[PDB]
Amino acid sequence: MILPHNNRQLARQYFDSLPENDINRKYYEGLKYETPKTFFGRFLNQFNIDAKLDTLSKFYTYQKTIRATQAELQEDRKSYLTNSLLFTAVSWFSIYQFARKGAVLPVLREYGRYFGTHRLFRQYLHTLVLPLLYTEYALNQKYYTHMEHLWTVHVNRLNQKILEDPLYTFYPQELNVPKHNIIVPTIFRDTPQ
Amino acid sequence: YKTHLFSWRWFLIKLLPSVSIILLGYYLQLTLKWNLFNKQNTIVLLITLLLLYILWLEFYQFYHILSFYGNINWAFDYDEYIWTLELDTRRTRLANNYIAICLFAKFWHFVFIFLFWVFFVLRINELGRIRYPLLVANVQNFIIIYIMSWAYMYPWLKFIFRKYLDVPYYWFYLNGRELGIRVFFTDLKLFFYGITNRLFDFNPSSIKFEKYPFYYWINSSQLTEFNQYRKFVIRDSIIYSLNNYII
Amino acid sequence: ARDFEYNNQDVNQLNGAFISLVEDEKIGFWVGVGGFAYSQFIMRKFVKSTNIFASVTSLFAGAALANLYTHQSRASYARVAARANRNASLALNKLMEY
Amino acid sequence: MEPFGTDERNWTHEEKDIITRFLKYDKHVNLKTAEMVYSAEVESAYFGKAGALAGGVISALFFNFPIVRNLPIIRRSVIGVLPFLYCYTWGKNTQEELRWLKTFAAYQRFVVYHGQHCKLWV
Amino acid sequence: GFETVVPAPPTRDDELRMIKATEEQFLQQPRYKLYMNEAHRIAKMNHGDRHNNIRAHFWSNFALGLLITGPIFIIPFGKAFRNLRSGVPYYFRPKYVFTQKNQYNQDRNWGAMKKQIPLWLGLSTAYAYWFTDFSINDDEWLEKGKVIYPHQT
Amino acid sequence: VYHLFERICNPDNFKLSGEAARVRTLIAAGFSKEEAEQVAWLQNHQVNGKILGLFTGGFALYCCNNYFHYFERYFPRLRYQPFTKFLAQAATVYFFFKIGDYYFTSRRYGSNDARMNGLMYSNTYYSTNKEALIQNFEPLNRKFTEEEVEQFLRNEGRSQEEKRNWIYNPHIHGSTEGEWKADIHEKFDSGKAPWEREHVKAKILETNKAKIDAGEEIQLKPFKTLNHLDKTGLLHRLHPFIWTNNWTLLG
Amino acid sequence: MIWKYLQRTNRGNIIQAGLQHRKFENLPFKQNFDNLTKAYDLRMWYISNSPHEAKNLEYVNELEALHNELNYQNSRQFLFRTVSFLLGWALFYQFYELPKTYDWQDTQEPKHQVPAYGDLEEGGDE
Amino acid sequence: MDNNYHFWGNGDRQDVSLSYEDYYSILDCLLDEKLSPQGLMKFKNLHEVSMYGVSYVPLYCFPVAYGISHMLTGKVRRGHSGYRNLFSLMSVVLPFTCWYAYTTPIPRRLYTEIICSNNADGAYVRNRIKQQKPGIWRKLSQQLYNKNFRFPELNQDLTATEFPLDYVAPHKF
Ligand SMILES: CCCCCCCCCCCCCCCCCC(=O)OC[C@H](COP(=O)([O-])OCC(O)COP(=O)([O-])OC[C@@H](COC(=O)CCCCCCCCCCCCCCCCC)OC(=O)CCCCCCCCCCCCCCCCC)OC(=O)CCCCCCCCCCCCCCCCC
Ligand SMILES: CCCCCCCCCCCCCCCCCC(=O)OC[C@H](COP(=O)([O-])OCC(O)COP(=O)([O-])OC[C@@H](COC(=O)CCCCCCCCCCCCCCCCC)OC(=O)CCCCCCCCCCCCCCCCC)OC(=O)CCCCCCCCCCCCCCCCC
Ligand SMILES: CCCCCCCCCCCCCCCCCC(=O)OC[C@H](COP(=O)([O-])OCC(O)COP(=O)([O-])OC[C@@H](COC(=O)CCCCCCCCCCCCCCCCC)OC(=O)CCCCCCCCCCCCCCCCC)OC(=O)CCCCCCCCCCCCCCCCC
Ligand SMILES: CCCCCCCCCCCCCCCCCC(=O)OC[C@H](COP(=O)([O-])OCC[N+](C)(C)C)OC(=O)CCCCCCCCCCCCCCCCC
Ligand SMILES: CCCCCCCCCCCCCCCCCC(=O)OC[C@H](COP(=O)([O-])OCC[N+](C)(C)C)OC(=O)CCCCCCCCCCCCCCCCC
Ligand SMILES: CCCCCCCCCCCCCCCCCC(=O)OC[C@H](COP(=O)([O-])OCC[N+](C)(C)C)OC(=O)CCCCCCCCCCCCCCCCC
Ligand SMILES: CCCCCCCCCCCCCCCCCC(=O)OC[C@H](COP(=O)([O-])OCC[N+](C)(C)C)OC(=O)CCCCCCCCCCCCCCCCC
Ligand SMILES: COC1=C(OC)C(=O)C(C/C=C(/C)CC/C=C(\C)CC/C=C(\C)CC/C=C(\C)CC/C=C(\C)CC/C=C(\C)CC/C=C(/C)CCC=C(C)C)=C(C)C1=O
Ligand SMILES: CCCCCCCCCCCCCCCCCC(=O)OC[C@H](COP(=O)(O)OCCN)OC(=O)CCCCCCCCCCCCCCCCC
Repeated sequence: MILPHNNRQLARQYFDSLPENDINRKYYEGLKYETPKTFFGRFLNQFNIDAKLDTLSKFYTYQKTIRATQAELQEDRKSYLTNSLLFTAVSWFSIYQFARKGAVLPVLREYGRYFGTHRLFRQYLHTLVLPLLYTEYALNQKYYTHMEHLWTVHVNRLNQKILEDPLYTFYPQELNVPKHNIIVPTIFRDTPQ
Repeated sequence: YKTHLFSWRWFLIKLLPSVSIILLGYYLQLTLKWNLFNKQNTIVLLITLLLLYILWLEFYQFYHILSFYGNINWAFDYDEYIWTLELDTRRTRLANNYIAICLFAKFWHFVFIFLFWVFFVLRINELGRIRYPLLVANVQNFIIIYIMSWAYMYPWLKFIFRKYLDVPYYWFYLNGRELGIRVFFTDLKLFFYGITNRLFDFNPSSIKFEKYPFYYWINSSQLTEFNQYRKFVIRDSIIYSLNNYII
Repeated sequence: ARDFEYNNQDVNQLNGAFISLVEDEKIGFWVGVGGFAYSQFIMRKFVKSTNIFASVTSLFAGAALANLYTHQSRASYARVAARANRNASLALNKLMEY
Repeated sequence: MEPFGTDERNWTHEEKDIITRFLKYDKHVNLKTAEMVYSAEVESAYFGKAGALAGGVISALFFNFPIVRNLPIIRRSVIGVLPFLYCYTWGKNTQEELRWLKTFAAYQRFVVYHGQHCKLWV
Repeated sequence: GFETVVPAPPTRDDELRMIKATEEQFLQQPRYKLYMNEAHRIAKMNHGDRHNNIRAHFWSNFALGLLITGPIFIIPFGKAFRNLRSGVPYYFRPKYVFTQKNQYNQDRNWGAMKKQIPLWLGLSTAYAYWFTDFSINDDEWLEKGKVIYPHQT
Repeated sequence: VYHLFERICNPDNFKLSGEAARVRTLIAAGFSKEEAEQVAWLQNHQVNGKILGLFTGGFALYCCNNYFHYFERYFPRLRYQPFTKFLAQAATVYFFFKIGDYYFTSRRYGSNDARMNGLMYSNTYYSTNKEALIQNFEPLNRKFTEEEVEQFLRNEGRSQEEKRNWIYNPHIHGSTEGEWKADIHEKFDSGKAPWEREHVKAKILETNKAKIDAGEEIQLKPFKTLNHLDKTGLLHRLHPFIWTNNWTLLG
Repeated sequence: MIWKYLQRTNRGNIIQAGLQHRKFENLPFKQNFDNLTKAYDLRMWYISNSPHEAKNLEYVNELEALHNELNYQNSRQFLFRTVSFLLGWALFYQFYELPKTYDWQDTQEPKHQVPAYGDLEEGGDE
Repeated sequence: MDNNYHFWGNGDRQDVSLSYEDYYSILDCLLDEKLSPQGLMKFKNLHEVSMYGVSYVPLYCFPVAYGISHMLTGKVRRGHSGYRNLFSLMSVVLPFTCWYAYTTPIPRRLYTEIICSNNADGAYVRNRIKQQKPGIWRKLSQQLYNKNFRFPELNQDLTATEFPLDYVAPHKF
C-alpha cells in the first residue's frame, strides 16, 4: 500500500543498526530457518516465543499484524496471570479456613517422603505452582504456531533481502506525508468538435 | 436484495415467555385434579406476572410501530441559527405497512386474551376454586396467541417457497433437470458425513483477536486483490486514517 | 514449456479420495495387526490345531479384517482413478491422433 | 462498512468510542447526523444517574427492611446492597444501549450518505 | 472460440436433399410419442429416451429393494411390536374409535403393518435412489440443449 | 455396516458381467476405444481356446471318470497308487487344455477363401493379426519435441465435421499473410503429422544423434495399433464369410 | 435352501407373544412410575384378552386408580423437565454472546427515506 | 459410496465442507460481473441444489426435535391428547436442531470446485471471502490447510513473504 518512495524502510534501518554477528544477519546472508519437528525441539522452542515477538516488533514496528499480536499477547498474559492469582488466593483462603475448622482435603500424602513436609504446606505449594505452569503452557500452545509463522515470514523476507516495510504498515503522524488539498481545475474551453 | 430476514437467534429469546406461560398453564390444568385453590395461587400469580410482562413488551412494540408513521425531525434554519421541529409523512415499502397492520391485530388479540385471563383470575378468586372450562379456555387462548406471535416471520416462508415458484415447467426445456428427491436422499448422506466429521474429525479453531480495534477492517491491497465494491476507496481511506490514529 | 493440463475437478476428487484412502490404509493396517493378534490368541487357547494352521488362519483373519475396514476407501479411489484415467487417455488420444 | 456474519467480532468499546467521536467531530459527516449523535448523548446521560439514585434509595430502604434489619451485618449489608447494584447496572446498561443504538443509526445514515454500502443505491 | 467456415447457400439439389431428410425423420418419428414440431423436438425426444432408460433402471432397482429390504429390515423391525416396553404383550390402545379386534393378533398385526409398510416403501425408494445411476441424463453444464435439426441427423 | 450392506446388495452383483471389462481396462491403460476393442478381441481369442479346453477336460472327467478305474486292469499302478491316478487325471486335463490352445492359437494356416473364412477351420484371422502386430510394432524411441507438444496442445478444438475459419492477425502471428496461411494449411488443413515436417525431423535427428551414433533407428511415426489390428480382417484383405456378409472384397 | 429362510416364518412372528418374565423377576421397592405402568399394562392386557367378567371389572376399578397415579407421576416429571429446560434456555441466552453484527441493508430504503421523485409525485403538471 | 459420485450436488467424506449459513454469507460478498460464465454456471447449479437442501434440512431435523420434545414432556405418550404441548414445546426445540444442522458444515463437490479451483474465478472468490468475510475465511483456510490445499490466500502459508492478516490457529507442521 505504501509506495516505494513513501516507504521509510524502518526495518532496513534496524537491520543496519543491528550488530555484526547476528541471527538476522545470518538469515539475510542466506541462513534458512526450519521449525523443529521433534517433541524435544518443540519444547525447547516453546520458550523462545517472547524473544521472537520482541525482535519482530523491533523490526516491523507499526505493522498491523505484529501490533495486534503484541496487544493480544499482552492482554492474554494479564488476564491469565490475574486469573491464576485469584484462583491461588481463593484456594489458599479456603484451605486456611477449613484447616482452622479442622477439615483438610485428603489429597497428597500426609507427610513428605524425604523432608516430611506437611500435607497443608505441599497443598499450598501445589496451588501456587500448578496454575502458573498451566497458564504458561496454555499461552505457549495458543501462540506457538502464530509466532512460528511470523518468524518464517520474517526469515523468508530476510533471505529474499526484502528489508522494506511490509504491507499494512501505518507510520505515525510525523512520518505520514501530508496530503495536498489544493486543487486547481483546468480552465474550461469549448470543444472544437 | 430486500429479503427482510430476521435472526432466529433473536426470535427464540423473544418467544420464550409465551411458551413458558403455556407450559405453566398446562401444568396448572393437569394439577387442578388433586390441588387446592390456595396452593395453585402460586402458579396463577406466576402466569399473571408473565402475562403482564408480555403485555408490556407487546405494547412497547405496538407503540413503536404506530409512532413510525409520524416522521418528526429537526431542521436548522441558518438565518435565525435555530433548530425547529418539523412533521412529515412517511414513504416505505408496503410490506412494512401490511406487517404493521398484522402486528396491530396481534396486539389487539393479546389485549383481548389478557382481559380474558384477568376476568378468569378475578372470578376464581371470588368463587374460591378453579374450574376446568375456564382454565382450559385460558390455556387455549395462550396457545392461540403463541401461534399468532409468529406473524412477522413470513419472510422466511417466502424465501423458502419463492424459489419453488420460480422453477419453470420441466418440458419447456429450460434446464431439463429435476433433483428434488435426489437432492433429498443425497443431503441425508451429506448431513450424516458432515455431523460425523464435526463430532469426530478435525474442527477448525474459533480463536480470534479480541483486543486490537478495527483489526478485521481489511483494506484492499495486493494480498486481497482489488475486486471489491468500487466505492470502497473511501472505506480504505477511513481504515488507513483509523490505523494511523491508533498508531 | 506448456504441458497437458488435467481437469481440476478430477484432480480435486482424486485428492480427496487419496487422503481418505491413506487414512484408511493406516487405520486398517493397525486393525489387521490387532485382528491377527486376536485370532492367534483365540486359536492357541480354544482351538486344537497345529501351530502352522493356527498361524495361517490368524494371518488370513487379520487380512480379511483389514480389507473389510479399508474396502470403502479402496473401492472409491479405484473407481475415481479409473474414470480419471479413462478421461485422460481419451483426451490424449484425441489430441495426438493423426 | 464492517464484516457481517455470526463468525465476525462484535463491536468493541474502543471501536464504538472511536466511531462516535468520528461522527461527532468529523467534517465528512452531515449536520443532521451530528445533531442526531448530540441528541443521543444528551438524552441518554440521564438514565446513568437516575438508576444509581433509585438504587441508592431502594437499598437504603432494604437495609432497614423487616428481615434485613434483623439479619447480621455480614448478611444484612450484602442483601441490602443488591437492589442498588441491580438499579445501577440497569441504568448504565440502558444509557449505553440508547446511546449505542442512536449512534449506530447515525452511522448507518452516514454510510448511506457516502454510499459505502455495497447493496444500497437510489 | 474459433468460428468454422460458413458454406455457401445451398443449391436446389441440396434443398431437395434436406427436404427428403426431414421427411424421413418425420416418418421415423414414433406415432405414440407426442412431441410438437419445434427446433427442440429432437433434443426433447433424446432427453425423453434417456429419461425412459433411467426410469427403467430406477424401477428395477426399486423392485429389487422391495424384495431385499423386506426380510432384512422390515420383518425384523416387526419383532419390536411383540411386546410393549413394559414387557406386557401387545394390546390395542384406541385413540378415538374403540375398534373391535376380536380376531387373533389383529391389534398387533395392524399396528405393526401401519409402521412397516411406510418403512418398506421408504427403504425401497432409498435403495433405488442409492443404486440407480443418472449419469446418462445428467448434464452439469447444460450442453445437451443444443438444437439438432432433422436433416443434420 | 452400511458399506458392507451396500457391497452385499449392490444390483451389479446380480447383474451378469459383460465383455466390456476388457475394453474399459484397455481404455484406462491408454488405448483408444477402437484400439481397446481390437486388443480385447485378440486377448479373448487367445484365451478362449484355453477356457474351452479346460471345460472340455472337466466335462470328460465328469462323464468318464470310470475309465481310470477300468484301466487298472492293464495298469494296476492306478489301483495301487491313487497319486498316480490323480496325476493321470491332471495329465488328461492338461491334454484337453493343450488341444484347445492349439485349435485357437496355433497358426494352422489356411486359404483366404470367402467360402470358409471365419469358420475356424483355419486360424487365419488370429494368425494374420498376430503376425502384423509383431512385425510392425516398434516402440517410439524418441522424446516428443517442443513443436510436437505445442501442436498436440493446439489440436484441442480441431474437428473434421466443419473446417475452422483461420483468420490472420498480423499483431499476434507475424510473418506475412501468405506464409502464415501456408503454414496453417500444412499444420492443420493438410492433416500432415507434426513429425513429418522437415524441421521437426531435423530437430529429432539432432537431439537423438547419440542413438544414431550407437546405431539405433529412430521411428518418426509412433506405432498405430488400429492400423495393423482388424478383427474383421478387412485391413488385411481377408475375404469376409459369404453367408454372414452382403459384400465382397477384391483382394 | 432359499425357501427355508424366505418362506419360513419364525414362530414368534405368528404366535402371540408371551410375557417378558425378566421385566418382573426383580423390581425396585419404590412405588414409582415404572412399577405403576407395568401394573397398568398387565391389567390392560388381561382385560383385553380375558373372558372373566368378575376379574375384569375389579381390574378396571384398579386401573382407574393406576391411571390417576400415573397422571400424578407424569405431572411431576413434566414440571421438573420443563423447569429444567426453561432454566437451561435462560442461562444459555444469558451467557451466550448474541451476534449483533448482521447486515442492516433491509432497514434502509434510500429511494423511500428521501423521496426520489420529489415534487413530481404530487400531480405532475408539466 | 453411492452410485452417483458423478453428481455435482453429491459430495465425499473428505471434500470441502461448507455450512448453509457460510454459503449464504459468501453469496453476499460476490459480484457476478467478475465471474466467468463457467463460474456463474457453477454458482447457479449450487443454488439449484441448495434450494432443495435448505428446505429439506428441517425435515431431517424433525425426528430429533420430536423425540426431544417427547422426552421433555415426560415418559407418557398420549397421542392426540398431548399434541398441544408437544408442538408448542417443539416449536422451540426444532429451531435448535435446525440451528445445529445449519451450523454443521457438509461436504460438496460444488463447494470444493468453487473454493479450490485454480483459475481466476477461484482466486476471486477466495480473495473476496478473505477480505469481506474474514471470520468465514479463517475457518475455510484452516480446513483447506488441514486437507492439503495450498493457495497464497491461506493464512497458514509458510512460503509467503507477507505476514498473515488473521490469527493462525495451532496445527501440526
Ligand atoms: C521448569 C521448572 C518449573 C518449576 C515450577 C515450581 C514447582 C516445582 C519446583 C519447586 C521447587 C521448590 C519447592 C519448595 C521446596 C521446599 C522444601 C521441601 O521440602 O520440598 C517441598 C517438596 C518436597 O518435600 P517433601 O516433604 O520431601 O515431599 C516429598 C513428596 O514426595 C512430595 O509429594 P507431593 O505432594 O509434592 O506430590 C508429588 C509430586 C509429584 O512428584 C513426583 O514424584 C512426580 C515425578 C514424575 C516423573 C515423571 C517422569 C520424569 C522422567 C525424567 C525427566 C528428566 C528431566 C526432563 C526435563 C525436560 C525439560 C524441562 O506432586 C504431585 O504429584 C502433584 C502435582 C502433579 C505433578 C506435576 C509436577 C510438575 C513438575 C514441574 C517441574 C519439574 C522439574 C524437573 C527438574 C529436573 C528433574 C530431573 O517439593 C515439592 O513438592 C516439589 C517437587 C518437584 C518435583 C520433584 C521430582 C522428584 C523426582 C525426579 C525424578 C527424576 C530425577 C531423579 C534423580 C535421581 C538421582 C540421580
Ligand atoms: C402413508 C402410508 C404408507 C403408504 C404410502 C407411502 C408414503 C406416502 C407417500 C406415497 C406417495 C408419494 C407420491 C407418489 C410417488 C410415486 C408416483 C408413481 O408411482 O408414479 C410415477 C411417478 C413418476 O416416476 P418416474 O417418472 O419414473 O421417476 C422415477 C425416475 O427414476 C426419475 O426420478 P427423479 O429423481 O428424476 O424424480 C422424478 C420426479 C421428481 O419430481 C420432483 O422433483 C417432485 C418433488 C420435488 C421436491 C419436493 C418439493 C415439495 C416439498 C417441499 C418441502 C418443503 C418443507 C418446508 C421447508 C421450510 C419450512 C420448515 O419427476 C418426474 O418424474 C415427473 C413427475 C413428478 C411428480 C411429482 C408429484 C408426485 C405427487 C403427486 C401425484 C401423485 C399423487 C400423490 C398424492 C399425495 C401423496 C402424499 O413417480 C414419481 O413421482 C417419481 C418417483 C418417486 C420416488 C419413488 C416413490 C415410490 C412410492 C413409495 C414412496 C414412499 C415414500 C418415500 C418417498 C417420498 C415420496 C416420493
Ligand atoms: C465356429 C464359427 C461359426 C461361424 C458362424 C457360422 C454360422 C452358420 C453358417 C453356416 C453356413 C454353411 C457353411 C458351410 C461351409 C462348408 C464348407 C465350404 O464352404 O466349402 C465350400 C467349398 C470350397 O472349398 P474348396 O473349393 O476346397 O476351397 C478351399 C476352402 O475355401 C478352404 O480350404 P482350406 O484352405 O481351409 O483347406 C484346404 C484343404 C485342406 O484340408 C484338406 O485337405 C482336408 C481333406 C480331408 C477332408 C476333411 C477331413 C475329413 C475326415 C473324414 C470324414 C469325417 C470323419 C469322421 C466321421 C466319420 C465319417 C464316415 O481343405 C479342402 O480340401 C477343403 C475341401 C472341402 C471339404 C473338407 C472341409 C471340411 C469338412 C468337415 C466336415 C465335418 C463338419 C460338418 C459338416 C461341414 C460344415 C457344415 O466349395 C466346393 O468345393 C463346392 C464346389 C461345388 C461345385 C459344383 C458341384 C456340382 C455338383 C457335382 C457333383 C454331383 C454329385 C451327384 C451325385 C449323385 C449320385 C447318384
Ligand atoms: C401464522 C403463520 C406464521 C408462519 C411464520 C413461521 C415460518 C417458519 C419458516 C421456517 C423456515 C426456516 C428456514 C431456515 C433457513 C436457514 C438458512 C441458513 O443459512 O441457515 C442459517 C440459520 C439462520 O440464521 P440467522 O437468521 O441468524 O442468519 C443471520 C443472517 N440473516 C440476517 C440474513 C438472517 O441459522 C439459524 O440461526 C438456524 C435457524 C433455524 C430455523 C428453523 C425453523 C424451522 C421451522 C420450525 C417450526 C416449528 C413449529 C412447531 C411445529 C413443527 C411442525 C409443523
Ligand atoms: C433481591 C432479593 C429480595 C427479594 C426479591 C423479591 C423478588 C421481586 C420480584 C419482582 C417481580 C416483578 C414482576 C413485574 C412484572 C411486569 C414486568 C414488565 O412489565 O416488564 C417491565 C420490565 C422490562 O421492561 P423493558 O421494556 O426494559 O424490558 C427489557 C427486555 N429485555 C429483557 C429483553 C431487555 O421488567 C423487567 O425489567 C423484568 C421483568 C421480569 C418479569 C418476570 C415475571 C415472572 C417472574 C417474576 C419474579 C418471581 C420471583 C420470585 C421470588 C424469587 C426469590 C429468589
Ligand atoms: C382496547 C382493548 C380491547 C377492548 C375490548 C374489551 C374486550 C373484553 C373481553 C372480555 C372477555 C371475557 C370473557 C368471559 C367468558 C365467560 C364465559 C362464561 O360465561 O362461562 C361459561 C363457562 C363457565 O364455566 P365455569 O368453569 O365458570 O363453571 C361451569 C359450571 N360448573 C363448574 C358448575 C360445571 O365456560 C365454558 O363453558 C368454557 C368455554 C368458555 C368460552 C368463552 C368464550 C367467550 C367469548 C367472548 C367474545 C367477546 C367478543 C368481544 C368483541 C369486541 C368487544 C369490544
Ligand atoms: C476376551 C473376552 C471375550 C468376551 C466375549 C465378547 C468379545 C467381543 C469382541 C468384539 C470385537 C469387535 C471387533 C470389531 C472389528 C471391526 C473390523 C472392521 O473394520 O469391520 C467393519 C465392518 C463394516 O465395514 P464398513 O465398510 O461398513 O465400514 C467400516 C467403517 N468405516 C466406514 C469407517 C471404514 O463391520 C463388520 O462387518 C464387522 C463384523 C464382521 C463380521 C463378524 C461379526 C461378529 C459378531 C456378530 C454378532 C451378531 C449378534 C446378533 C446381532 C443381531 C442383530 C439384529
Ligand atoms: C451413506 O449411507 C447410506 C445411506 O445414507 C445414510 C442410505 O440412505 C442408503 C440407502 C439404503 C438403505 C437400505 C437404507 C439403510 C437404512 C438403515 C440401515 C437404517 C434403517 C434400519 C432399520 C429400519 C432396521 C430397524 C430394526 C431393528 C434394529 C430390529 C429390532 C429388533 C428387535 C428389537 C427384536 C426384539 C425381539 C425380541 C426381544 C424377541 C421377543 C420374543 C418373544 C417370544 C417375547 C417374549 C416372550 C416370553 C414368553 C419370554 C445406503 C445403502 C447407505 O449406505
Ligand atoms: C495346482 C497344483 C497343486 C495340485 C493340483 C493340480 C491340479 C491339476 C489340474 C486339475 C486336475 C483336476 C482333476 C483332479 C482329480 C480328479 C477329480 C475328480 O474326481 O474328477 C472326477 C469327478 C467325477 O465325479 P464323481 O465324484 O466320481 O461322481 C460319480 C457319480 N456317479 O468329477 C469332478 O469332481 C469334477 C472335476 C473337475 C476338475 C476340473 C475341470 C476343469 C474345469 C473346472 C471348473 C470349475 C469347477 C469348480 C468345482 C468346485 C467344487 C466345490
